[PDB]
Amino acid sequence: DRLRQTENRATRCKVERLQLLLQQKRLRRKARRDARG
Amino acid sequence: KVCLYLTSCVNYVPEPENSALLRCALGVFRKFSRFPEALRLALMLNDMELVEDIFTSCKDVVVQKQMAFMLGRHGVFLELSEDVEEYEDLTEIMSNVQLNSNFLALARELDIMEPKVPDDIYKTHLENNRFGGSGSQVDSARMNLASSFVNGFVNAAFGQDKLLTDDGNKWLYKNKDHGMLSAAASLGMILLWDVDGGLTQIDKYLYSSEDYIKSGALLACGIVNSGVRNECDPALALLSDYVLHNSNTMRLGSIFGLGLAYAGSNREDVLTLLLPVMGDSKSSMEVAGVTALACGMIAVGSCNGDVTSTILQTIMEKSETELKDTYARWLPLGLGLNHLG
Repeated sequence: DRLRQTENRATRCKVERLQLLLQQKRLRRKARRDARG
Repeated sequence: KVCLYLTSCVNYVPEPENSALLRCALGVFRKFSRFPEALRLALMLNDMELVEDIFTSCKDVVVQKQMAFMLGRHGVFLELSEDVEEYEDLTEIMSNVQLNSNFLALARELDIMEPKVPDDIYKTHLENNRFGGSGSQVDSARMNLASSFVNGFVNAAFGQDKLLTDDGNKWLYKNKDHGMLSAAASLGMILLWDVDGGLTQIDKYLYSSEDYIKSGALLACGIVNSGVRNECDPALALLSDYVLHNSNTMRLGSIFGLGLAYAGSNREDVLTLLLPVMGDSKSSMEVAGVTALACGMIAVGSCNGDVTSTILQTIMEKSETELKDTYARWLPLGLGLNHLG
């Protein structure tokens, strides 16, 4: 139960970081298209 | 004839390239000469697409199928020092990523189709329990998994059934561990190609108290990335930590996301990631089989090291037995898949 709590906390901080990076890349992509149109 | 392929497919090559300058009707029909001749001609499509630079649009049509329509391949082969004209758009096309896929499918499914699809294909039999007396006789605990797969099957392209898989959620903690695994892939196979939005819908299951639900959420993360090369590598970055997690069943399935999301490319990092289970002489045969089914077709190429690992791991437990076809179910399938095609 302790191992799984440390594991799920490590996974969380990995997912929360990936979601931020995906959102930042998605915003950069969109900004290029919206500037071409 | 075989030797006549080896000259006719290379005799196609200079005709629309040297004489004509159509330079896009050839590359759609020059993947015939990818495999029978050599890998050099298989990459000279990328080479003479690189060295041809007449404006931008017509070559963009050529790389629109090198996107992900037959094989990405050179989808990480262009950038050198921001040298290729419109590099950033060519990479967004060949990666299949978001507005070149999800947007389109969304732009059809909201505007030409019905985005509800609430399992009515398995609810169109409204006239069958009145047929032949009465009903309510089947009490087997196998219809639930099949109905779960059916309703998670037709809800592709942003038909997210939140608070509808609660029967699946209660069946996660009840019975059918195989079915508990196969039900957690529903949300993954419901946001196919939505890499940016799909992770946020799967996240809620990655912290589950059930290994079946958590494994099915890892498989869902793999499924969402299938055929889409995202710059953030969210499949590799989430599945890596689970590949060597325990010796039991949860050991078995944990590789499979890397077996699916990274099967059309060739990178060494996932290969040496998935190699130690394949090369430790572990005697649990189904774990070895599913790892072989991943690792023998991560790269459908000419990787000799994976070939030697597969054959050694086979001759590591198959020899001293006279038993069933499970021995040949997955590992020689992967050894065939190494150079198949």
